[PDB]
Amino acid sequence: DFLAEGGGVR
Amino acid sequence: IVEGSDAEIGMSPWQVMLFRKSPQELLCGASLISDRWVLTAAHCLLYPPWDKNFTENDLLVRIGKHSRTRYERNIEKISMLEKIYIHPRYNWRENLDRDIALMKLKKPVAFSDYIHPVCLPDRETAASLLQAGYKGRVTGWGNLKETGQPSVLQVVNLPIVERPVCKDSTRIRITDNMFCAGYKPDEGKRGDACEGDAGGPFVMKSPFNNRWYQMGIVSWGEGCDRDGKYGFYTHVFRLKKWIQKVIDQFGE
Amino acid sequence: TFGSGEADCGLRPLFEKKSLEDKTERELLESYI
Repeated sequence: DFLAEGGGVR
Repeated sequence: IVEGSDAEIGMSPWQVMLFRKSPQELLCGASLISDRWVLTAAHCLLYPPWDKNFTENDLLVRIGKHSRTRYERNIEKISMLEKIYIHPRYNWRENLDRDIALMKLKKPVAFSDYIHPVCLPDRETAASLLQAGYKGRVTGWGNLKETGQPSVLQVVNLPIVERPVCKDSTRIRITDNMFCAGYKPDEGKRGDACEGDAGGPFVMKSPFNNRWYQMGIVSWGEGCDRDGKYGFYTHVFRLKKWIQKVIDQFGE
Repeated sequence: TFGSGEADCGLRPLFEKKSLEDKTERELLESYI
């Protein structure tokens, strides 16, 4: 989890 | 871009803008590698968590621009998409590895003083230039801060970061297909790519031939211009076999 | 196309071609020593 671990797609 | 400055006309001739047909919106950036192939991030075209999933139809690429906004009359060229190609192994749920996609222009673009293509690196240039400390060029029309958009294309030069540091800044599972750049906390110089930037290029200029090579694709990060944090980019070199596969499969 | 690209890729009409440079390419060169 990109999101869960704070992932900020650009 | 955050902490960067106004581009210079014709300074980034491969800078391509991925544009939304309706709602007419800018959605990302990309680069020109031939007269009919454009490189961008897969997540620009398909990113579920956003219910993103466009077709070569909802879109347009705008080529040769400076203004984020003005219709640059004899200067820009509007192009349509023939096929869009997302990496068979692009992972959006987990770490964004292989965040890459090619797009074939329905028609080849005509080079000009504002339109011309960037080079993709060969084995050797990759080793040469991809070294902690060496600087890169990231251009975008993206946010001016984490949390607006510039009036003009922005540019920011930043240095590649060391693997371990990259890995130490984030909880995400960094893979062999990405790289990180931006200043370190102790270095007191800033700048970073921000939202509206992915697809856009990370370029470096070889001291051997004086050509610009595209070393990464603006991909992702936590925040923007954050101390202790690093902008992440797709390793163009690393994924070349595929760029090459799909190209001499579906065009040229 | 690809693999060290185009043919003339990398040489910008308004800069390397007319042997002039931008406001900050040198910062790159200096980053590489």
